[PDB]
Amino acid sequence: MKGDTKVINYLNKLLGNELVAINQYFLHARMFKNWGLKRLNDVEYHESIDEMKHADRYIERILFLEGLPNLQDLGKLNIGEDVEEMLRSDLALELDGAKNLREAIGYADSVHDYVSRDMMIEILRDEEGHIDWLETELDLIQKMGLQNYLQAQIRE
Amino acid sequence: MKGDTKVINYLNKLLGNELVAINQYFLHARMFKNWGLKRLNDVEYHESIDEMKHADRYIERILFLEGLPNLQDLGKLNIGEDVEEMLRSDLALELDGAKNLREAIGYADSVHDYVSRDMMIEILRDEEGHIDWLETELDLIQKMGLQNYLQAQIRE
Amino acid sequence: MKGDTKVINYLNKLLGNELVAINQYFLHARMFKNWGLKRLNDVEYHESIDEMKHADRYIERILFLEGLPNLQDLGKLNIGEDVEEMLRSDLALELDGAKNLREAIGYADSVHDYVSRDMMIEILRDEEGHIDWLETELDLIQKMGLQNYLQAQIRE
Amino acid sequence: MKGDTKVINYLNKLLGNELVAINQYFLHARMFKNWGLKRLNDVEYHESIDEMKHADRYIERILFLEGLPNLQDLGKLNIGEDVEEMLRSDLALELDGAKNLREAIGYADSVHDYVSRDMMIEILRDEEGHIDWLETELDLIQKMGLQNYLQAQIRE
Amino acid sequence: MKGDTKVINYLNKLLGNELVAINQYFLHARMFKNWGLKRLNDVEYHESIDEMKHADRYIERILFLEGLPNLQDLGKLNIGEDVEEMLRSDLALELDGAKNLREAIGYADSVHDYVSRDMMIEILRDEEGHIDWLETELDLIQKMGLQNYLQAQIRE
Amino acid sequence: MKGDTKVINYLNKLLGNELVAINQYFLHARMFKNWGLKRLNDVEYHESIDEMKHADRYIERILFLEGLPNLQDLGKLNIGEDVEEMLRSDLALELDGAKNLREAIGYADSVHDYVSRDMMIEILRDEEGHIDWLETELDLIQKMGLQNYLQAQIRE
Amino acid sequence: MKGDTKVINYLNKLLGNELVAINQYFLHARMFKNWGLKRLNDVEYHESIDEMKHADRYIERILFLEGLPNLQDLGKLNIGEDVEEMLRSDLALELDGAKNLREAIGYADSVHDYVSRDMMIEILRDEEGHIDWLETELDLIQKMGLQNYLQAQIRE
Ligand code: HEM
Ligand code: HEM
Ligand code: HEM
Ligand code: HEM
Ligand SMILES: [Fe+2]
Ligand SMILES: [Fe+2]
Ligand SMILES: [Fe+2]
Ligand SMILES: [Fe+2]
Ligand SMILES: [Fe+2]
Ligand SMILES: [Fe+2]
Ligand SMILES: [Fe+2]
Ligand SMILES: [Fe+2]
Ligand SMILES: [Fe+2]
Ligand SMILES: [Fe+2]
Ligand SMILES: [Fe+2]
Ligand SMILES: [Fe+2]
Ligand SMILES: [Fe+2]
Ligand SMILES: [Fe+2]
Repeated sequence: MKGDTKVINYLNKLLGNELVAINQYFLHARMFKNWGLKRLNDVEYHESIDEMKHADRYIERILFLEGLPNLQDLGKLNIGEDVEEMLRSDLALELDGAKNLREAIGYADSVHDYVSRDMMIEILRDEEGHIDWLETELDLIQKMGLQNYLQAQIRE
Repeated sequence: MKGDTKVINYLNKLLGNELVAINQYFLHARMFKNWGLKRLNDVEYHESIDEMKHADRYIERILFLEGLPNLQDLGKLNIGEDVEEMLRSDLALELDGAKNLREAIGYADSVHDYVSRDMMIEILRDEEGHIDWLETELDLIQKMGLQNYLQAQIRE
Repeated sequence: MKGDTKVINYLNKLLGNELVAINQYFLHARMFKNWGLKRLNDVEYHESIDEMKHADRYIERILFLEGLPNLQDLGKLNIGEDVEEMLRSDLALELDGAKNLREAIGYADSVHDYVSRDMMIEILRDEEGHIDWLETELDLIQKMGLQNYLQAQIRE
Repeated sequence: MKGDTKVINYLNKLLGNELVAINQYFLHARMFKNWGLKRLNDVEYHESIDEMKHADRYIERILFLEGLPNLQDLGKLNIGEDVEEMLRSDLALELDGAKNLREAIGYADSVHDYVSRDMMIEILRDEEGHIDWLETELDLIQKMGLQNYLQAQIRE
Repeated sequence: MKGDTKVINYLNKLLGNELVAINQYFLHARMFKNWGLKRLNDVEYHESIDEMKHADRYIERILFLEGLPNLQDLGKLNIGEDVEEMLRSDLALELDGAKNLREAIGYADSVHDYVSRDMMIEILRDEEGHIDWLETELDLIQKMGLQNYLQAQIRE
Repeated sequence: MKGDTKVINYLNKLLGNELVAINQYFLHARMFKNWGLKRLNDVEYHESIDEMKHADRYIERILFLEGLPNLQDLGKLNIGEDVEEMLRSDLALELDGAKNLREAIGYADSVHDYVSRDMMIEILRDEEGHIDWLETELDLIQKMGLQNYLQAQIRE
Repeated sequence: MKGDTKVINYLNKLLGNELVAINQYFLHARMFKNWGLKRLNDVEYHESIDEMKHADRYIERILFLEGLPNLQDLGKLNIGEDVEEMLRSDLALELDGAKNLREAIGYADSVHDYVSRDMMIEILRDEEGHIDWLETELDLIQKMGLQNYLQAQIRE
């Protein structure tokens, strides 16, 4: 079915967000795993899979709407060198993605692409969960301190 | 069966206590859950259910004794902004409820409402358990310190 | 995540509706149970649980959006003294809640709070079911008469 | 296999009957369901499926006999506004269908289309069952009265 | 163990109440069964067993306290000739038994026979349940009318 | 609950679309089955059931909103005489239905009928799947040729 | 453990190959899926997972050897517009990756990084399998022709 061109660009832009998230989260995961922070590796790894599921949905949608998924361009990864910096970087990434999502959803509605919209709201709901998790973790670090926080990540 | 009027007022007053406890405990629970303090969310949530069971018992009793359960008036909730303050507030609530319970039990006995009395003693026994749990938690916070205490609530 | 302030007020107002519904439905339930109308006690009781689930969703959402859930203020309960009056009172309550819900949903959409919106539409769908059930019961009372209707509620 | 042309017209006419029955029964079903008359919704719904099975048999037969099933023309639905009127309308529909069936069966026999005939007799046997059920229900309404009859439909 | 003499007299008086209840309930049960009121036979029969359990408890207690259980004297049975009269008669019986129970419980407490007391409160709690059931049934008779009430007792 | 009149007309119009789809798909199915194209009979048959599920949803919704479902008027079926023509006709039908759906969804939103809207978006999502399937099949016919395509439909 | 710097660069380069393969294969997969070529979607999808497993191994290894995995730079994807072109593009990609792999393996051996070597030989063995599969598919296309080849991909 020929889709609205601007919806397709939005979908590709969103796809673009997912593919930075996929990599940044995956590297973070294995950084944590390396450091022995087993618990944070399990969670970030599973968020990486989450972003992959999202990318797949965009890809199938773009293809269905007869556009070209763009997996060629990769935005800026911001990796960071310690637990806090890296969680904080994932949070900024999620917050930017949510911003773009809110914009795309409004636009899909106004051209009547209600199923692209519905798919995007489901994704947003997931993003909002990722945001909840990062925010809580970052606060726990302050509340219990870094040393206690790290000890808490040792067993899955 | 027509009950003693003053027993009914006592039952309604006690019902009133349960309904503040229900709300205060439920909010506290989801405050803890939000903060990632998973363990305290499980316990307060289950105390919330406990207070609901109590309310139900009062309601069925009042109705049986042919009075009007009053779910309209809600006493003061005292929420508090951090773990200690909030546990401490639940403890004062429990202590006030126990006080009212002791009074009602004595009065039920003197008008021969032994089954209202028996029901109230069972509830009091539960309250006294809630009091035990709050007192222990509050002491643990001092003994192990706030940071260690918080780390201890992360996993259920 | 910091939410839109007006969405939070709406959420608290809706939460407020749920908490009157919870109490009014619960009392009605146990009034029916007392009268031996076993079937109406099962249904209203299960609607009470429904409204509790709703309240919980609002509470977690408000907390997530970083506002203060307000469980302190309780609107007017309208209890009523016989089956019809009481069903009819639940129906007016549901109709008012749906009205507020329609308003909040439109507003969430216009500030792009699509996940609050999505949650609210799911709740509205439940409310609309509660409305269907009340409307049908009230009509059955007229169609079959009050005596036959009551006999019909004796066994669950 | 090339069939007798007039058998095909009969088959299409009968198919036509089934397709009004399908719709009228389905709407009636969901009218009863809406009104809370759960028992009548189950039965009419299952008669709707029955008529669908019949239509399917006609369609496959027409196709086998190399004619064109006509699903384009739809006869008059007569819906009615209350339980009796609506049951009574289904009964007139069944009685008309049986009449057409008796005629087609006789004609199939005389051109030696014995398998069309055999299929039609099986269907007629079903119709005659639907007629039995409507007649009994209509009589029960008089014998027990409308109010008792309605109370009797509340549980499946 | 030698018990307080007056506690023993109370126990025998209460035993006396149970033995009228046993008979009156059993006859009522089989009267209902004869009349085809299957549901009321099941309930009254099970209340008969209940009163037997009570009598047994008194008998074992009296014997333990070294008194003589008196099964010789039987109070007045009041049977009645129709469903209402008979339910109403069971209710007056229960109300009289509860009165005697309240008196005995107070007295046991004041001579420190706390286990006799505890046993009596458990029994009272059962009586109060029997009272609830009779009161509800009697009200259902008025609310739904005698004919509908009787039809409602036909199947267990 | 009294619904918006124009939503009801839309619902009836959409219901109208479903009922042509139901018939056209069912006939197509049994045409394919007759021709031995077993695979296409399974799929179109299951799309027929899909459209039935849709019709049912409209019917229950209209009834709930207190309007009259219209199963009397049947739009134009366009049957076609060979596989391609017939698939292509189903595709035009789906495309027209999606158009009407997009319009109704926008309108439901603006009168705040969010649950009708939610139901319509779910249906649209299904339609969009039916469109995907038809488009793919039509392209496969060109890519692999008609003869290979037909051989491919012989086994389910 | 501090690794040899040049082994780390090789590992990152190889990682780089895997990440183009991951995307190109994933898009190809969903392109085939869209076109209904179900069989080719299953295989390319599973090759995508394969390349992901490879990337993960590089990432964990680089991290272990204390270097920085580079997921930021993405080489050229070459997508192509039809089945042959796209398979042929995957084959060129695999052939280039194998070339780099052969070079890295020889170099790891000469600095005594035998476990990086062992890991690389296992990966190479997988690549060589991917190459086998592409080569066979491309030949099947010529041997059986494009139309027969496409029909052959319709069912998984
Ligand atoms: C105020 C008077 C209330 C009464 C009398 C009441 C009564 C009850 C009862 C009897 C239960 C079942 C307990 C059991 O058998 O395990 C229950 C469950 C529950 N209640 Fe309430 N309730 C009240 C208010 C609330 C409130 C304000 C909330 C907060 C949202 C709430 C949340 C819940 C939840 C989440 C469940 C369990 C549902 C599940 O299975 O997931 N209740 N309630
Ligand atoms: C036009 C209004 C119709 C409505 C609202 C309707 C509704 C339904 C529904 C709800 C089902 C059950 C779906 C499920 O749970 O699997 C069903 C089944 C079915 N329908 Fe229809 N239907 C309609 C017309 C037709 C027509 C014209 C035919 C053609 C003969 C047909 C053929 C069938 C068949 C063969 C089944 C499966 C029954 C079985 O299990 O054997 N329907 N229908
Ligand atoms: C005088 C008229 C009475 C009648 C017609 C009667 C009838 C019955 C019947 C039919 C059973 C059930 C038998 C079975 O199926 O196993 C039963 C059980 C029993 N009866 Fe009686 N009974 C009478 C008096 C009493 C008395 C005075 C006592 C002394 C306390 C007594 C004690 C019991 C006990 C302990 C059971 C067993 C219940 C259980 O399963 O726990 N009954 N009775
Ligand atoms: C960038 C585009 C990518 C897409 C669209 C994608 C897609 C997927 C999907 C759909 C799954 C299976 C999830 C399910 O069960 O449904 C998966 C699994 C997986 N992915 Fe990705 N992926 C991508 C990139 C990556 C990257 C860069 C890595 C890093 C090495 C990676 C690592 C993994 C791993 C380790 C698994 C699971 C393997 C297992 O342990 O069973 N993926 N991917
Ligand atoms: Fe995402
Ligand atoms: Fe995310
Ligand atoms: Fe309590
Ligand atoms: Fe308590
Ligand atoms: Fe609600
Ligand atoms: Fe509600
Ligand atoms: Fe039929
Ligand atoms: Fe029929
Ligand atoms: Fe007793
Ligand atoms: Fe008793
Ligand atoms: Fe449809
Ligand atoms: Fe469709
Ligand atoms: Fe690879
Ligand atoms: Fe490879």
